[PDB]
Amino acid sequence: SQKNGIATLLQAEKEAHEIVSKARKYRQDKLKQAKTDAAKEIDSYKIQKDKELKEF
Amino acid sequence: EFNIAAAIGASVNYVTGVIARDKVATLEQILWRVLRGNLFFKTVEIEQKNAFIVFSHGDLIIKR
Repeated sequence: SQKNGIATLLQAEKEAHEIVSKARKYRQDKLKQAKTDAAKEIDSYKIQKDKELKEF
Repeated sequence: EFNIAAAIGASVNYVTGVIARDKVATLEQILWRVLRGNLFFKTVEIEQKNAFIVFSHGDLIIKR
């Protein structure tokens, strides 16, 4: 069992690295999702300010 | 041997090493087991003299 047990830890290290790569990818996408979910309040506030200025 | 699938990558923690014999590798396994617990692999391979050793650990414990 010298060369047989190395493949189980070798696949588990690749899956554990792929899970950390997927978590880092979701953590990298969370900032763009936060900014894309954050520009809508600036747009809705700019439209309300433009409506409040155009009304006066 | 133990092309290349997990010997040139970075997703698998592999540790190679040359030794004189298995008697000198037994003291390295006793020192690694006394200073690091049961978090390693103890293997020995006969070479042409030299001894083929291979260790297995995590990918983030390569510095230790």
